[PDB]
Amino acid sequence: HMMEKLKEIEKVTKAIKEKILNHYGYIRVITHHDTDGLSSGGILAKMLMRTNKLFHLTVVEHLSKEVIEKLAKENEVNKPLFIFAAMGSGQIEEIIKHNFNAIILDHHPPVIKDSFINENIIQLNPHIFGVDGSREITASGVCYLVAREFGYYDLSVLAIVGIIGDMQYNPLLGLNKFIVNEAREYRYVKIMNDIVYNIYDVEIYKAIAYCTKPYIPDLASEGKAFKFLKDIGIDPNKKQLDDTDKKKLLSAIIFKYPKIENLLIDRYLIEHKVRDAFLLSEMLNAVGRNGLFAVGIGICLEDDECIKIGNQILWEYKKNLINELKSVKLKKLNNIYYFEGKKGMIGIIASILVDDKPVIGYHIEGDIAKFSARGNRDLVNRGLNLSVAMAVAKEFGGNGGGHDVASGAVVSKDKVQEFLKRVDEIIGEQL
Amino acid sequence: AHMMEKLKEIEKVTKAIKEKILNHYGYIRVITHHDTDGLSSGGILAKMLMRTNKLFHLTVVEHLSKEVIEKLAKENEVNKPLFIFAAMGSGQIEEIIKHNFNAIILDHHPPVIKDSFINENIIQLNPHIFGVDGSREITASGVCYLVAREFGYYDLSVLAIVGIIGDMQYNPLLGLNKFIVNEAREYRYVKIMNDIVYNIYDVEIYKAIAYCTKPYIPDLASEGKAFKFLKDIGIDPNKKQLDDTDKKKLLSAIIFKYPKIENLLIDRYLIEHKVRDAFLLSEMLNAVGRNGLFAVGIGICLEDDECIKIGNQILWEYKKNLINELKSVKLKKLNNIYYFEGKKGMIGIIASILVDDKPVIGYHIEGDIAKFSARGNRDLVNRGLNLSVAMAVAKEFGGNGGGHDVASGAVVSKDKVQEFLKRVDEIIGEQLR
Ligand SMILES: Nc1ncnc2c1ncn2-c1cc(O)c(COP(=O)(O)Oc2cc(-n3cnc4c(N)ncnc43)oc2CO)o1
Repeated sequence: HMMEKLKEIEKVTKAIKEKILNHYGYIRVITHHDTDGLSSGGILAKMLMRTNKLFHLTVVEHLSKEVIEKLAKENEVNKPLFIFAAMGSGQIEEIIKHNFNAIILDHHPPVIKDSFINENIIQLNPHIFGVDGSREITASGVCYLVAREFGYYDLSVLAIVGIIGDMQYNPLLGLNKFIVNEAREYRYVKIMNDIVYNIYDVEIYKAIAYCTKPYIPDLASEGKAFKFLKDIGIDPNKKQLDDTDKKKLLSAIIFKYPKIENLLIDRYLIEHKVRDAFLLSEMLNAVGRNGLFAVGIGICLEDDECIKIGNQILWEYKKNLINELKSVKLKKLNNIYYFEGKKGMIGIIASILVDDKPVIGYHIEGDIAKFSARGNRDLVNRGLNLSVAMAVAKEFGGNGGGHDVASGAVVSKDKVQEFLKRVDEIIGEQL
Repeated sequence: AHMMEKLKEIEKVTKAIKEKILNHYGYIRVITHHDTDGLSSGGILAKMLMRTNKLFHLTVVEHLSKEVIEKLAKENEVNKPLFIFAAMGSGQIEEIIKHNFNAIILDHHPPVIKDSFINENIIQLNPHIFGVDGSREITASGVCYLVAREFGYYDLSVLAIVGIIGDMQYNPLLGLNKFIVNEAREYRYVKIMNDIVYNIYDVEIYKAIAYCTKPYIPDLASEGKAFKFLKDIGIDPNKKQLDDTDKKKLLSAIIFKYPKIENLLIDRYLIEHKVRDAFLLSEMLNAVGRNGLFAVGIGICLEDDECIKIGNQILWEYKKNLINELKSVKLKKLNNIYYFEGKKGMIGIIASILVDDKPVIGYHIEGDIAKFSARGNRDLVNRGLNLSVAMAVAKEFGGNGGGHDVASGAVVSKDKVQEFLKRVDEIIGEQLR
């Protein structure tokens, strides 16, 4: 039962609370640029301000050796307390080595399965308590568990954004279910079953044209969606589908595309200026993929100009993604598919294209190839573990890891094919 | 026309600052003061930087000492950040040059070096360089806002207004301050309304009166006295806003207790912020900053609900405590002045509040020397009061003193208190006759 696990986690969250309250030097917050990472940053920014802590937040694309070494040089002068969100558990040995005063809030599989690592380091990792970081909690939800020690229940809305951004909303399980229920109880969220296209608050033909959940290639243009809606007697220019319009749209799509799934979703209407948590999730993703880290934090903190930028960037991103999806050249090996793509689109396209087999996208940035591998729950249940599969990057001079269902890696740009074959081989066995 | 031509000269520097920020991709260090204007400045810069996609590290310092600067310079070796100094830097510019900071100084204090462009790495935006009086016509929050408006962030004008109130430049409203307020009104971020001061607090009026220190009316400075006073004149003491009939009845009666009833009327500024009253937001930022709650104050500027809740709590504790301190003062009278011994922290705050008809001089004895804070008001100054001259006479007694006509300080040996004050009292007597 999760309530028992939560009593055990509360021992770590109470200790983190005290470590934060009793620290009076610099505080450094390190997060990732994904929806969940940016949401974590927002939760922590609010929590720290409310507890009278000034802080310096840095967003990194990946917690590499090199980044850890650069951060470590800040320990010489005046040693900050470091708070790592969505990272640090895999890199724990480098963090012990540099002797950071650190709090690690991470849902990726842990290397050292201890909560209290030395005198200097606390690790809150749900896997340590048998909670699945791929299905039952996100980094934002770990951050929220700390925040709720101060009674900051309002920050639950950012955890919900993280649950959505990390694809842990269907089914809603574990601590994620607890968080949502706590938000509902404190009236920070209302839940409402609805069609996906209603979240966008734009003309429906555009909602349809640019939707990637589900992605319907035949309808993935303004002209084709407009015509589609015209043909079944929906006004394509309206911004919300009513009961009747929904009935007609669902029956028409399911007829023509009987495999399609998830047209109806449980919308989360949150206490935030961006009221639809699904839209906020997409917004944060888009800004994060555009390198607009501080804007993403501003959106979490409900700044009007940051939200205006977020809307603008969101729609540019979604249009660019449809274009990318149309031109991507998917290649088959034995157990996987892969593709070269643009930085910022690799992971999302891989998630969109997964059907029967893992998909791995990559992009070249200098002399190195960066990979995003995606599976699904079905594949993991049959034994997929991309964390282990992508780890084989070490044999080719690089490194990789992440979750069973989603992992990354880097290798030398000229070892692409070698790596992918070695991963293809590993994944074959796993399954 | 004249104001627009002034802004054209300032735009040369604000445009360069804008380019310097946009083009910097390393760490950004923001350093500001802990008073209302410093916290409001921090808030402006925080929004401006996030919107332009810059992460930053904000620090609040009470005073930019040589020591603080040398500590900051040790961050400089590992990283080399862009430093943005608010409400400080102009006075310390030699040290900042010495250490070769990459820096932007946004400061309304009198400049040591009267140049906007210092070298290749330092920009100083200081109103005095353009002939604008930083003590009357713009605050640090205003200087930050002049940068912000180069990005079109007119909404941040509301925090500039807060800084104007906080640094006591609201009455009269002059120069760039006046321009900022008119710009905010034109873009509908502020509404202006003449009103009574008690209406800014949105609490029961008897409590607003009880804890008011602008002005302090000792005969009304408790819940019991305020409640009774309002009951007597037929005002519901529990209502939260006085209407026009209420204000006439209040002002009619209160003049017998406090004759200078013009001090009870203000132009209220209702701003586009969760804390809609700018006078209240200014008091809230003051109380949190006095309590060391600097990050909370930044949060209030960012409209965080829990920080605002903390702010309201801290405000009202601070106000109650301040009334208790005022009630404890043992005010002594000479011929032309009042004086008191108080506590190190609050002598100047208390002296300023107590001023009514005559200058008030407070002092505390630290070790062997007595440190004094002398305050007057505009009416006294109009009648010839000049406290810098009066307080300077401390040199005759082995100490030294000076400052402004309306606000000055002095130090003398703790054994020469009576002799110093007798002299001060006599000088003031002559200035006023
Ligand atoms: N050791 C590990 N390596 C990769 N990911 C890991 C990991 N441990 C945990 N995760 C992890 C968490 C998480 O949620 C996922 C799904 O992550 P991802 O799809 O975003 O993957 C990534 C990672 C990178 N990347 C960029 N710079 C890198 C560098 N310098 N070194 C190694 N990877 C680098 O690039 C991509 C695609 O551009 O992986």
